[PDB]
Amino acid sequence: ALSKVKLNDTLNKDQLLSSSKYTIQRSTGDSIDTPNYDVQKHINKLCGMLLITEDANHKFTGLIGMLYAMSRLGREDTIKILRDAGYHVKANGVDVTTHRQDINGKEMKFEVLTLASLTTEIQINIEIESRKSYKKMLKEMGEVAPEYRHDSPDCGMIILCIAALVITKLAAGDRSGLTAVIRRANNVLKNEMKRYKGLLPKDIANSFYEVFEKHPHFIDVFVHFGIAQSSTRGGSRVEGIFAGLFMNAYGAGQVMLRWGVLAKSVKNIMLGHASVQAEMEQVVEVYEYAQKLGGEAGFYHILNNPKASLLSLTQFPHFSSVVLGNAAGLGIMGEYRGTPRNQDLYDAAKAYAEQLKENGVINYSVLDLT
Amino acid sequence: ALSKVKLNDTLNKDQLLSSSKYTIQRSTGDSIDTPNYDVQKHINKLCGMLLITEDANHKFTGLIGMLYAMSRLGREDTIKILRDAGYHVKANGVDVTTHRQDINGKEMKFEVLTLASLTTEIQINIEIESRKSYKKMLKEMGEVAPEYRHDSPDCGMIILCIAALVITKLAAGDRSGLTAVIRRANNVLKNEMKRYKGLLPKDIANSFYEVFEKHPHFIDVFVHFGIAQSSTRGGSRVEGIFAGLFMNAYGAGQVMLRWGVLAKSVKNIMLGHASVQAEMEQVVEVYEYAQKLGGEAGFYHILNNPKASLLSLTQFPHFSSVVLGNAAGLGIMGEYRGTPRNQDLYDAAKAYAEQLKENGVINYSVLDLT
RNA sequence: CCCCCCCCCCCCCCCCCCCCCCCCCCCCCCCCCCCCCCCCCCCCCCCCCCCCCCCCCCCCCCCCCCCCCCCCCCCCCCCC
Repeated sequence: ALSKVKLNDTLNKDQLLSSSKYTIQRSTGDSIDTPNYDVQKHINKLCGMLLITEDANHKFTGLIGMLYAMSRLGREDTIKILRDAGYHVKANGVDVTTHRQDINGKEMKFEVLTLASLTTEIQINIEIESRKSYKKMLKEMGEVAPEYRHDSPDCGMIILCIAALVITKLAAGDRSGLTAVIRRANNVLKNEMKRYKGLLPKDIANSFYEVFEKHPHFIDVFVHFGIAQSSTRGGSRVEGIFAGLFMNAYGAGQVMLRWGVLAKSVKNIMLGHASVQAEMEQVVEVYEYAQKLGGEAGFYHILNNPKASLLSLTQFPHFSSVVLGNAAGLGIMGEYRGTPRNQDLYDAAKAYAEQLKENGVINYSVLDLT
Repeated sequence: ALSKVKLNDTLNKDQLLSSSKYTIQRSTGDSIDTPNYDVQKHINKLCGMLLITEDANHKFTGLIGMLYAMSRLGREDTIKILRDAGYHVKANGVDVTTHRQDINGKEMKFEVLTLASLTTEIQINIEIESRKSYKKMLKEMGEVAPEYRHDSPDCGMIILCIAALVITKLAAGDRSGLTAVIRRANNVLKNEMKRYKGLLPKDIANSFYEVFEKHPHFIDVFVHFGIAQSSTRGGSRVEGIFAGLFMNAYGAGQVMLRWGVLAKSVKNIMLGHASVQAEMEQVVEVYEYAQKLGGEAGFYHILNNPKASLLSLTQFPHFSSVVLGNAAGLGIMGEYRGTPRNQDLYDAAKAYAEQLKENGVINYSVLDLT
């Protein structure tokens, strides 16, 4: 029969990669700091010091942010997530030791984490510069409140909030979203910026952009931290910020998949076009594949997953054009750097999409009027 | 087919968070006091001492309130709810020891709980100041009745009654409801304020506001206590008041969800508007998601649950406007700090909603008249 | 290379208390068993017999095209 001549390449390609006999393990490096729950409270203090510091140096805040995320996970878990990702990890412990150094003649004590990635010499400078800003703050308002100080439990998550904004715009993969990351960090997190002088969206976002670029394994650590953080029963409003901002990243690097359902929902006439209908057999395979993966496919582009290319609709020129045209006519895209392969289908879809959104008459058949 | 091009993001996002391989555990601190049933009666006495004290210092009453709630749960259960919430707990026992101290020269005995969070030095001062108010009360009325004294079993729940009022207005998350908490504590719980001089709604509410802010894990303990308290077969009228005041918190931080059903019930014409109907596919998903969760979604904003953002209708500008307008026209909102994204839909919905509530004619078809 | 060790607190015990006590042999009857009839077997009958190797042709496969991605967006706020 002619019904039998078929070949499910999409399912077979997945079967090949899923049943690999051998494994590659990428060079994570010489060592990774794996802090446990006992240090979490010290890192939150370190995160607070950077936040209270006016015009703070956020060169290490991307790294310090990851240390807080790993301390929340705990040494056992964060090692487990690195090994499950596919990395040989040389686990370095993290705890508190008292360092004595004579700054400006007078001998001073400092509680420092003995980290491999972060030197004890730069850790004291974060505390030194924070004490300067603290006494300046204390001189201005007399008594500093619990909100404005570094001891607040939000401090650690406040730094991870803009980390979730950075992870939201990692799909582009060229620090192009930085403008949107800062923009949202002013619309969102506005109360937090009032109570902390050193909440600099541009400076902190670039730090997280740097640490995710330099260390691709830490983006896997943050994503699985964010999912673990979002799996909790309840916390604070700042943790509610992080959870909401983190879930905005879900479905990044695959907007054409969502806009394709929109074109189907609004019933754009150019979907029924002949050349678009020729592709419909294969576009359903990727949508069914997206339905198969489920929640797993959300961070397939944020984490540069090999199977992220399978979710692409760009391989279908005609369907992509009408979907990208529908988005243009409804006026939801811009400045989206996706170009339609078929320009005629794009313009026709844009024209009909503009006609769909016109005027606004009341539909009385929807209501249960007697 | 074009019916297959779909993607249930709401269900897949839940599937991602529900199937997390790893877990985060937040720094609960150095230690938590986990009192058992044997101390419950001592804390009730301590709660009574604060209530009989005229112009009492309710600095520790928020913490003392949590200790009574945890004593009612019992060491085994309160440890279980902290671990299920996602917290590493260092359980400190709570029981009675006799402390001898010479106040004003004369050596005096005091039954004190050896708590970590509460010092033995401040515990005796609660008893000392209560004895002053007790003898002043005894001098005025001669013989103090069972209602006015600290030994009454209601004392512990009376302090937790305004804790339920604080939890009712935690959705705002900025002590803005304090005015309403004091207001309702005067309308309801009025008989209790007559029999206790130290029932200060403003002072006690601020104490619970402080302890929930400083310790986010205790708000999880109180919510699960209130549900466990509400699951009882029956009790006193004060316990009945607490159960009623606690269930008023159910559905906090999601009033737009309830007002949306009201607009559908009253049949506001602006629901059938074109731009509102475009959102109807996605607004049903969140209502069906709210129906899926059931009783679990009640305290999703009180407990700052990551999945609380999923219940938001604010993401839909047009539907939110007509729903917020319907509430304005019926005259049920105010001073609600929610602003409509679409002003024209809000005004049109408000206008029709005002026309719905006019006059009042008798409908004789409703009755079974022969 | 570096480096004594040690250091507190503390007899134990203490009360109350014999046990036992009654009633009661057992058994007793009836009753050998068996008994008859009866060897078994007997016939007929080797089996087999023919025909027949199998195989034989034709034929590498393959060859094109193609990263992906890029937008926007915390939530909440009343009353009871």
